[PDB]
Amino acid sequence: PTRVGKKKKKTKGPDAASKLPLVTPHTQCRLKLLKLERIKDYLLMEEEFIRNQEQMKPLEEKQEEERSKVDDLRGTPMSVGTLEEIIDDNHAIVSTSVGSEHYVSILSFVDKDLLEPGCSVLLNHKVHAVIGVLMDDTDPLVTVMKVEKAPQETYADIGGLDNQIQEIKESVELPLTHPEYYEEMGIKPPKGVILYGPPGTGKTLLAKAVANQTSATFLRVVGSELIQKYLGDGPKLVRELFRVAEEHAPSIVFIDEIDAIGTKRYDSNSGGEREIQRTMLELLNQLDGFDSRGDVKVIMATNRIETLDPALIRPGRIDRKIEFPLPDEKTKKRIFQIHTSRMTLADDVTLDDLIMAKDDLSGADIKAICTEAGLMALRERRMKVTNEDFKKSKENVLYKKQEGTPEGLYL
Amino acid sequence: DVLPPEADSSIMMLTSDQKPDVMYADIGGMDIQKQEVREAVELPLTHFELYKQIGIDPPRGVLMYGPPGCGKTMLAKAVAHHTTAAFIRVVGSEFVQKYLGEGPRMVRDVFRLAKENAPAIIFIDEIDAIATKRFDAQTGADREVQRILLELLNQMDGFDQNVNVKVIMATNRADTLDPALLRPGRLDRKIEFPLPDRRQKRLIFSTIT
Amino acid sequence: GGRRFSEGTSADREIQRTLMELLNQMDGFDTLHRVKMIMATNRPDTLDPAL
Amino acid sequence: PIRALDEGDIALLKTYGQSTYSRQIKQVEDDIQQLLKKINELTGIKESDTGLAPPALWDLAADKQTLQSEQPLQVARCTKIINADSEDPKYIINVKQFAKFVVDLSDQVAPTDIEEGMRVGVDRNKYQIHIPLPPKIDPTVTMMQVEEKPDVTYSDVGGCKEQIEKLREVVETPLLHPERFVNLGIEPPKGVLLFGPPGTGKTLCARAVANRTDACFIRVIGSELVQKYVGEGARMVRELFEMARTKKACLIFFDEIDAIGGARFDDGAGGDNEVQRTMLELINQLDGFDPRGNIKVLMATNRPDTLDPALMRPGRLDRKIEFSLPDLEGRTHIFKIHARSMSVERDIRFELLARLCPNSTGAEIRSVCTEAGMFAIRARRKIATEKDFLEAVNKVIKSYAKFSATPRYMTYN
Amino acid sequence: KGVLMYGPPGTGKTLLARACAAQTKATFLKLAGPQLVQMFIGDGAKLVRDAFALAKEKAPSIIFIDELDAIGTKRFDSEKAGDREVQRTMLELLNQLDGFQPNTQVKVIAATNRVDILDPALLRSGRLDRKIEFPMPNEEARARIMQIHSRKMNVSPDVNYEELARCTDDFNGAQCKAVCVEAGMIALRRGATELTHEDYMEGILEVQAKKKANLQYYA
Amino acid sequence: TPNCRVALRNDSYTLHKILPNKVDPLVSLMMVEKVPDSTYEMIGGLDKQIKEIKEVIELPVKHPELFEALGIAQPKGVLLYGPPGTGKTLLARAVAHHTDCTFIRVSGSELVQKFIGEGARMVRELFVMAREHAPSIIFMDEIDSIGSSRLEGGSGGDSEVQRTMLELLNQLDGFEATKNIKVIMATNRIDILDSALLRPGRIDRKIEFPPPNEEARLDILKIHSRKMNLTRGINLRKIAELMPGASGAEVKGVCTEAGMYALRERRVHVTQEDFEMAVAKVMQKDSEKNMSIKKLWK
Ligand SMILES: Nc1ncnc2c1ncn2[C@@H]1O[C@H](COP(=O)(O)OP(=O)(O)OP(=O)(O)O)[C@@H](O)[C@H]1O
Ligand SMILES: Nc1ncnc2c1ncn2[C@@H]1O[C@H](COP(=O)(O)OP(=O)(O)OP(=O)(O)O)[C@@H](O)[C@H]1O
Ligand SMILES: Nc1ncnc2c1ncn2[C@@H]1O[C@H](COP(=O)(O)OP(=O)(O)OP(=O)(O)O)[C@@H](O)[C@H]1O
Ligand SMILES: Nc1ncnc2c1ncn2[C@@H]1O[C@H](COP(=O)(O)OP(=O)(O)OP(=O)(O)O)[C@@H](O)[C@H]1O
Ligand SMILES: Nc1ncnc2c1ncn2[C@@H]1O[C@H](COP(=O)(O)OP(=O)(O)O)[C@@H](O)[C@H]1O
Ligand SMILES: [Mg+2]
Ligand SMILES: [Mg+2]
Ligand SMILES: [Mg+2]
Ligand SMILES: [Mg+2]
Ligand SMILES: [Mg+2]
Repeated sequence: PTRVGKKKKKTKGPDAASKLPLVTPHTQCRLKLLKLERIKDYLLMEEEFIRNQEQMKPLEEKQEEERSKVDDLRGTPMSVGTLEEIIDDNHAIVSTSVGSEHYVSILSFVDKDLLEPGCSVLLNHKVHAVIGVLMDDTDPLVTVMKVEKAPQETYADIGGLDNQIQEIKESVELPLTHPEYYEEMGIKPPKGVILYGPPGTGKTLLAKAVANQTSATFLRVVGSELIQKYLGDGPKLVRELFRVAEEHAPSIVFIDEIDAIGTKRYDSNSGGEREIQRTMLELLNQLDGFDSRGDVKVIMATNRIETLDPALIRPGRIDRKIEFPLPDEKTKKRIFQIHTSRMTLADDVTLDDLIMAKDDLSGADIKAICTEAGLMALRERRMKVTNEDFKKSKENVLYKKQEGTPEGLYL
Repeated sequence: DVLPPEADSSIMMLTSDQKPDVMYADIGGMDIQKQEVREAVELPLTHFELYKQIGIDPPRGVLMYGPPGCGKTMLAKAVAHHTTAAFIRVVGSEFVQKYLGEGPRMVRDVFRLAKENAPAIIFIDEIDAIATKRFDAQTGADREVQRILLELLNQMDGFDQNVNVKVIMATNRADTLDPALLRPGRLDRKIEFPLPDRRQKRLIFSTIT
Repeated sequence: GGRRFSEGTSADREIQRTLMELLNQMDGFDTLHRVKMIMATNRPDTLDPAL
Repeated sequence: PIRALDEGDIALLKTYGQSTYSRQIKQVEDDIQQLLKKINELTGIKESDTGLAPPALWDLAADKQTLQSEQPLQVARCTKIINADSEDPKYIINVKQFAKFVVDLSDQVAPTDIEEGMRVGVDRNKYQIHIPLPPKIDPTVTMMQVEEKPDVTYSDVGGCKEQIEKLREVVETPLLHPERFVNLGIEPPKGVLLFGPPGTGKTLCARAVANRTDACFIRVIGSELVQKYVGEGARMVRELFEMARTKKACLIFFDEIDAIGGARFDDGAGGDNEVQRTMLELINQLDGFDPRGNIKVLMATNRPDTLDPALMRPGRLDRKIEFSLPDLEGRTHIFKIHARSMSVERDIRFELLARLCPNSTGAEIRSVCTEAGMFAIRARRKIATEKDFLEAVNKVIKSYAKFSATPRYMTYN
Repeated sequence: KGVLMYGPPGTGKTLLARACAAQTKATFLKLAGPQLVQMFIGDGAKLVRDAFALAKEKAPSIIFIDELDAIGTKRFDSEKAGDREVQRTMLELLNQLDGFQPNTQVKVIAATNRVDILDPALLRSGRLDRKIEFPMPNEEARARIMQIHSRKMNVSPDVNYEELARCTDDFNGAQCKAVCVEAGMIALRRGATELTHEDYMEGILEVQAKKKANLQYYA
Repeated sequence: TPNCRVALRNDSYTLHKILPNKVDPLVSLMMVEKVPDSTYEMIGGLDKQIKEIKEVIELPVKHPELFEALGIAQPKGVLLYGPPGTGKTLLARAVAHHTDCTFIRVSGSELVQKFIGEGARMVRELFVMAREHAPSIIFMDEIDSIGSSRLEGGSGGDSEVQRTMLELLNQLDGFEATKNIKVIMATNRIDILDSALLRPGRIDRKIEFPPPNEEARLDILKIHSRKMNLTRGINLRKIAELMPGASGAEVKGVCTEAGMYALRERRVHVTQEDFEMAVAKVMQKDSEKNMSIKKLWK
């Protein structure tokens, strides 16, 4: 036919967080007292309406006799089996966990249209008969990596990176919201994105802000997560990872710290090195190998980039390489402005004192300065924060990086 | 019912035929040194009340060093006779092996077997093998060499771990090894061995003949 | 199994962890009833000076 | 001399500054997050409904027939038969997991069709043969017989006029003209390896011959050969090289055979042992006794240096087709492939673009064609200009290939 | 009763054993290396011993084993099974081979490509003992083999195989066969009816996958 | 709970009871049951170092609403460094005696064991077990092991040391930020641990331990000579001036060896002469011989 199987009958489950991200006074004002009490009004009413929903149900028929005997027809300890072959005379063959294979029948109310050798089924003990078929069959290691919560704030949280914010939006958000531009030129959007640069720059923030403002689902992978010891358990989890992402929504996958997943693919003398190297060679195959990909985007991030496998850096797999350099004397002002949002700031301070005088330090340095200067106010019994806090804080944070590089040869 | 346990996997416990094979007066004329080792091991094991009479906290470890053949291991064998301890002797060579991670776990396998047991003596035979950091290893398989010391320090003077564990080591020239080992509180005793001198050639010729 | 060189790769005290304990514990020092050992080999590169 | 905490001074802090709305705004946020929870367990609508048919058809079965198919129906098992003896059953039967029994035939069997090595339905109590079975087919080779056309024509593999010419000789020409090889007295090669830089077009030539094959074609997932159990991966090799002999002239495509074995060593006494057993089983069903006949093997790799010389021998892999970079005439043909289906200015030239990509692959050329349209969406256009492509070359290549030679260039003009 | 072949892996180890199965009628029994490895416990020693008891039932039967280094490895200690059934399949081979006296008629042939995997002290006396190494073809043995496989084609009679051995060096027997196959198809490109010395020279460069341009140094 | 054990009846496979104490066969080493350890006041002369640890550990646990009103994030990273024998491990045990909280002891070398992948993932299983005891303090012993440096590939450096290190680099700074869990790391060799966990998103407090002053060597000497019984006519300040830059931990070695001189005399009385002989015994030198090395390098 034209529309065979109507594409797996499957919906998508997106997140349930971000109930109301509008707390925009951002201070102790009565608006935020008024706004949150409105949220209290709707959720209490949603509680009381569903409380009335399970209350005022005088309908009892309980199966109209059909499913009730069926729930007694099946055994109460329902077991789990595995199909091997299909003998379609309502008497098929199965396989247990040990491999005990049984010429079982099909005790009914199961359509013989979604059962394939490999699909796990539901069995009995007294007669081992097929009662149902087990669905979704996910190994509970990939369901841990399914994010349900939008962790932090939106793009207005980070302190000015707008040239590279517009880059990642071209490949993730804009093709999903408005794919009318691309059909006018027939150009598929890019798939793979590398985030690379010095540490403490904003790599982990840029993934969390995308996972906040999105519509598809989200998957996180922490580095050495797909590494096991059973010599085939490594590459098998990678297949189920992209299988779940393909079966669900047109979603994106974030795999972080891929410097522990690739280094130039050399051959050597250790035997545990190869099951490392083999799992990382079939990720190459699932990504841009045989026929198709689907609508799955991959975002990858390291600190060092030159120690990677050149088979992963090539286009077709990753089409964007994004540098995150250390900041300037201009967008650094936006870093100090945002991290001093909700703190009592005395009018003696100048933000441009510490910016212009010293020209070396990351964005994660600036958050440590704002927290340390706040600790100095309680250290000398204060609420407001003056310049003398930042004089001691800019010292105490920066004394963790060594003295220098060479003497006055150059001039 | 609970059976009597065994803790029986990696047994080096020289106990009850055969630990001794030697008496205490067999060694010829190490009289400064027979008196010194006895103060740190044999004396606090029996007359523990003398240290509590002053508040001394008797010393933990002893480092012996000298030329190869001045009667070092014989002194360790002589303690094993006239003690009532669980003597454990370990060569310092079977944990510098391959299979990354097995080395530092064999250090844990000794002390978990020791601290579960009686007042015991842990005699590491030679650490004129790995005993010295003295550089940051920017190589491979040398930080595995370096980290066995780090595991040795963590279960020597890490937490309290106090009750009745004693460590004896024996080497050649001791200037090579780590200064982190040589702080007191970890390696309180330093004993040097001369070869003989005169009056000690007489004592060994007397006792052997 | 293979060859035995000096102290580089696995051409190490794997003999001498056993070997110095044999002449301690098999016979002689730790012994039973004047059993006699007869050493016989044609390779060795590394040996004990105390042997 | 710095200490500033004492329990009385704690009570200074949390009363100074907004004593009115501090807890008044806080516990509203606290109990609503409690109320986020208390809605969720009050819903409880998980509903993992599966197995059930539409409840309008099984009504006839689950009236009495389901109860009629509990006690008279059997939970019989399937087994295998070793042999038989004369004048009697004397049937010797194994399970390969359970024990080996010696049992009797039942009444419902014909004693002729109890041939050796046959799967048979066996009772649970007295273990009598009841129903013989059709033979077992391997379940995972059926999963990897492709049965599907990927749509790549040979007109998309431009820049490779001679590498296709070598590959046309081995695969396509004996399957359509098996005459001129015999009528001159030669034999075609049966194994072709593909090697070279990544992104050069290895997968394209394999994807395009799956289009125009008119034959059995088998993709093989490489890491299915590596298993958890000992000897299991070697058994998967055998079932692949048996069914290929059944039908005539089936194609087998391996891919990234670097993973399934590259070198045979043993110095630390161990390592990739089980991988070697699967890899050496592949060798003995490739050459040895019982030559295979009409089975063609294609392999492709990115790292051809680290492969076993047991596979480098001709007779197993006979033709070494390598892929290189297209010089200029290749690339000018590649730009006309990847940019014909996009809204461009109808007057631009492509030979100027093929200059500025000196050491580039077919993947890098397509990335320039996709990026140039992305600059048109940065502005508000619907057709690509010449400077759209010129900025795209600097974005793809010059942003990563050189940074010292472009500003400080004055050694070369 | 023990003959072992070894050498570089292109010399004709399997090619020699097929001819001995061809001309002799003495109940040839082929056996591969990784066939003895099975999944469940103790199945390989069943498969080792039953075939040897089968080959004892026939008097003249002789046994060939290919890739003995697939199991003939330096045995190492472990704690998670793994190899701790292979030695039970290995020692069963060692116990059976010393199980019978070396008389008639169950001579055993083995062949590996690398010697340094095998257990040398485990053979050593009355086990697999006779060393039959297969060196690379010297000069005329290359020119002989290239004449053997070129028996079935239209060769124009101005081709000296000694002139081919001048330029062909460090090849095994199979690469000498590969020159003979590729030269037939180069003449098929231009539709030539017979071969020439130039046709082999291009077939030589195709084996190690070379090609030539105008290199503008050479006038 | 998902991934939770239950009691299952063998009668009809009916559920019986939720079983707590989830699968974890390797918390024998972690969360030490008993703490009859040392006290808080016998540290003796590190008061600048001690009060900073109150600011990062006690203050966020006892009073979290201060950081709410002040409007900053709360710190969670502590690094302790210095020469050996300068009170690095007492301060772990002094906090653990008074924490009123869960204390998880991890030495820095058992994250290796022997098989790849399982030598890493228990670190991920370590910190997720700290979510059970929702306030917690986890301590590191001697990170001159894993946590050193991302070296090159090849058959050099080590991958698996880095494979474990990246998980430590990420369970406290990944997609999910943890709360009410604080880490303390203590080691020497400051410049050779890696510059990705030294960034101030990870470790907020770096605290030195210099060798003590002459006023500070006196106070250390008073703590360990407390139960020691001195006669009269004895000056500890003169003995404290006999240590030109002692470690502080070797003040005990003076205190033990001086009392040892009375033990061999069958005496309990300890004079000032017993200490002055014990100063020359404990304090030694490298004794660089032959002088040619010195004068090649004048
Ligand atoms: N541009 C920025 N604007 C605002 N905050 C920033 C910025 N860059 C970094 N930060 C601060 O840095 C922290 C995030 O760390 P970041 O995302 O840089 O980790 P990372 O890049 O993954 O580091 P590593 O590579 O070492 O893992 C946040 O707490 C945030 O406050
Ligand atoms: N000669 C070519 N002509 C046209 N397009 C090409 C050519 N070579 C590569 N491409 C384009 O590059 C993309 C990636 O190529 P492909 O992945 O097939 O290279 P590969 O050599 O198979 O990579 P790998 O070696 O990693 O398997 C293809 O989708 C194709 O569109
Ligand atoms: N001396 C020879 N005479 C004729 N043909 C040969 C000779 N040596 C090799 N060949 C050809 O080369 C091929 C290789 O021989 P064979 O199949 O025995 O491989 P092999 O050397 O046993 O490989 P391995 O040792 O790796 O199993 C044979 O098919 C044969 O046609
Ligand atoms: N200021 C001090 N006051 C009292 N005792 C101290 C002091 N400093 C060190 N010590 C003594 O040092 C020993 C503890 O060692 P410490 O806590 O310094 O570990 P460390 O030596 O820093 O660790 P490492 O050996 O790895 O350097 C204890 O015996 C303790 O009594
Ligand atoms: N002072 C001594 N008195 C008695 N026997 C000694 C003395 N010194 C050495 N020996 C003998 O010499 C041998 C030296 O053994 P050992 O102590 O292992 O050497 P090392 O001193 O290198 O450890 C001992 O077996 C011992 O019998
Ligand atoms: Mg990061
Ligand atoms: Mg000795
Ligand atoms: Mg490819
Ligand atoms: Mg062969
Ligand atoms: Mg310490």
